[PDB]
Amino acid sequence: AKQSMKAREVKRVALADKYFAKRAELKAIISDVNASDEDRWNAVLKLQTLPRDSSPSRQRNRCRQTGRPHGFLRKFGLSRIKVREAAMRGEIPGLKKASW
Amino acid sequence: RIRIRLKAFDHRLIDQATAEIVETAKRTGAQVRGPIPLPTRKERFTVLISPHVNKDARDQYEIRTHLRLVDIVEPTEKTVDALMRLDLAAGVDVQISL
Amino acid sequence: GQKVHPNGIRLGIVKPWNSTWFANTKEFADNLDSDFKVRQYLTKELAKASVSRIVIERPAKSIRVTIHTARPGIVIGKKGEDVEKLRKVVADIAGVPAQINIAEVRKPELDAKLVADSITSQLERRVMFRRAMKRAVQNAMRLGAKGIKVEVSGRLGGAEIARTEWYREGRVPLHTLRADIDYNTSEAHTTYGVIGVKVWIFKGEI
Amino acid sequence: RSLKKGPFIDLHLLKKVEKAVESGDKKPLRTWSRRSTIFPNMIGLTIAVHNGRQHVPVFVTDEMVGHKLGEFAPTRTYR
RNA sequence: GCGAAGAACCUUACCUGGUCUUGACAUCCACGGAAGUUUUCAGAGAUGAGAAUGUGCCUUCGGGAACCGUGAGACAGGUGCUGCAUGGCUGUCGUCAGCUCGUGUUGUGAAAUGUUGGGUUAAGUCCCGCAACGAGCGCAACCCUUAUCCUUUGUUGCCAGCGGUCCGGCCGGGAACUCAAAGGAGACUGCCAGUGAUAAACUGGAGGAAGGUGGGGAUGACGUCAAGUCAUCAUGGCCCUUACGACCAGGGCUACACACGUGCUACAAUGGCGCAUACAAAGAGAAGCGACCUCGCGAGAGCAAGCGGACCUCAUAAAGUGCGUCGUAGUCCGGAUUGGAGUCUGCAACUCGACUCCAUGAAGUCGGAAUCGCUAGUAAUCGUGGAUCAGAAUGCCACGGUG
Repeated sequence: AKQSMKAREVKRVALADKYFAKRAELKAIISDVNASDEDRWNAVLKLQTLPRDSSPSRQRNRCRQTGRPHGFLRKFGLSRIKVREAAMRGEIPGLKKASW
Repeated sequence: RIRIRLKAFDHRLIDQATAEIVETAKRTGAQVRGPIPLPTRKERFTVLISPHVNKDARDQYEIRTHLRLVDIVEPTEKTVDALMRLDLAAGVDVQISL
Repeated sequence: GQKVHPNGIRLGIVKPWNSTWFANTKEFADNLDSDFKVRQYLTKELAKASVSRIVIERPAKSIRVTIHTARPGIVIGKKGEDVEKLRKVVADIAGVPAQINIAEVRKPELDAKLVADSITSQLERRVMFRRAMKRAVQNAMRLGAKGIKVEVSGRLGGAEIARTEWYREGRVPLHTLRADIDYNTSEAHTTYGVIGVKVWIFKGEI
Repeated sequence: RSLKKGPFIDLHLLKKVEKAVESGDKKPLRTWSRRSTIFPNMIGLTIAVHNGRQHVPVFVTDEMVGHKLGEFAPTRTYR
């Protein structure tokens, strides 16, 4: 695996643990509504242009045996062929293929 | 009043999992009906057919889930402890209905 | 090319698997590193045993070993209780109780691991490579088989260069996926060359 | 048209447009944010906008209500 | 309309300038510092550094070295050049019918004969006859599967039989049936009649849910081609190594003074429109499918369900049918506007997203030398669902109705 992808993983997971203060997560609660008509602001976002690339985007868990994103299945964490090969051996917890 | 359910991805692991909740109470309560089988359902699943770079074709991938209601009805605090000890077991899934 | 890796990608096809084990994917590399470690200390107490292959199964809280031998006496030792050493060399590495099964090899002069040994031990004795190669085929094809190939490399017959030469009888389906080919590469490792033999055996599909 | 019914000015542009009236004390100040929106508060000043290799001056018209700074800065050499 | 199944910064191989150069990853030498977190100044930012909060680990925190700064010095780095260095991965003639081992006979021999001839087929395939025979491989068969019974299940699904009974799966209950499975059966030119050489083969007939190798897959016989790919890759050379490495943003690459093959649709009235409406398959889901009621001319947002996926929720399928109205009219034809309003996700909706309301009504009166596709559950026609993911495709994947 390329250090360029590993360095972006090491950034993407660290921007998910940069801020903990209740102003840095204000976009989870300030666009909330109970009633319509007229503007509320015009510029209450006073500490929310300082964050960069911290919002949840492009999150991956990949093929957990090889680290590859290619052809992996979300319900197993394995490749679209390893889901047979490991079940033919009985390794997958609670699942078997052939001769059972 | 509680009801409990058991799920498995194999037609036989589900029976040795029933052995940890029904036959652990064979001397510790009233009788329990032999398990009603229920439908195994279609729920068709698909995968890309070649290991790499082919995308014009997709294969079927045949898998089914077994669901059992086990006829055991309302549990004692001991049968709840036996059920929560099966919630600690891998390869199967237990569910509670209220 | 088109020689591929018979001990790699082809070995999972129409054949029983030599390992089966589950682990948490966050430790998969360490449990793959121990799949080699439980062989490393074991194949030294089989050093004389003419074993074609070993199988190591790691179920939950258990480890179970099968040895496929041409010589069942030399693995059980005096009074037939010395077989427990094959448990004690792996149970001391895995930290769990280990089981042992000794399995008999049918026709040990038709098994690829052992035919390559029976050629290497002749090339170490400086015999004419074609004689050993042709006798290995004329023996195996009379014990059974639908075809067999042998390829010898290194110092052929007293040659001044490494070289490679082969011999084949019957059919050897190397490009057919279901062929159940039995394979091995061996090396003699001498002062005067590496001196290698490769063998491909075909007995029937699936 | 705006964004979410209000005008908005972030610190990186606010620190440029509150230094200008009408004419400043030095040259028109420089910016690269062509994705920023200009509103009726910025009326009557000159600002210098990047083109990708140099900067060019633009002046905020009295008819301003809402435009992106990348739309009216002379950038594309065409023919 | 294809390279490696979603493109704003992202990804990206380009250009301009930044922010760096033992780099991020790594082995390692010395010296002053624990390392992180929080925040201010400067920059848009990659960062340049203080100030506070702090002194962990092993150890006797004498000391040590992760780790941080700073220097030295072998170096680290690259979906860069190249299948014209390889291996692997596959691609192709092609489901094509043909390729070998032990052999016979013939010729000086290349090689032939057989494998030719008479019948025939999906096929060197099956037969007839003959100087050729056995044994193998591919084909077929084998393996996978579908059209329909039988037995097993029997629930919160189904409800015929049975005792109640506005007679309702509703209660007692039942296994009859759809449903969801696993097995057992069924298909073999096999049985019957013809033609033919009462051979093979072929066309009919019966049987059944249904054949005329039942249809579609799986293949890798002997071999062809130095096909594609350094792009998951692994790796020998080459190239760049304070950079062609990388990392932040702006210009963009959905560009435009040139030239076109190939797309796709309207131009009604055996009907449309308005109103009332019938009958689906394949699908999606407690980090989800999204309701009711409220508001908005609407996107959507509020208050916030139902359901464990049969029943809830997405979602009263459309064509079609009936009545009333319309009348080749630029129509109720047809379809882009320029202006103004919004609704949503996000470093960003300018060029260039999704989604919605109001009006403008241009072109089109059916298309040139010409040219295209399917022989039946098919052509055409009329509708339906989904994945990917912050947001974003009638492209991409799939199915029923009429036939």
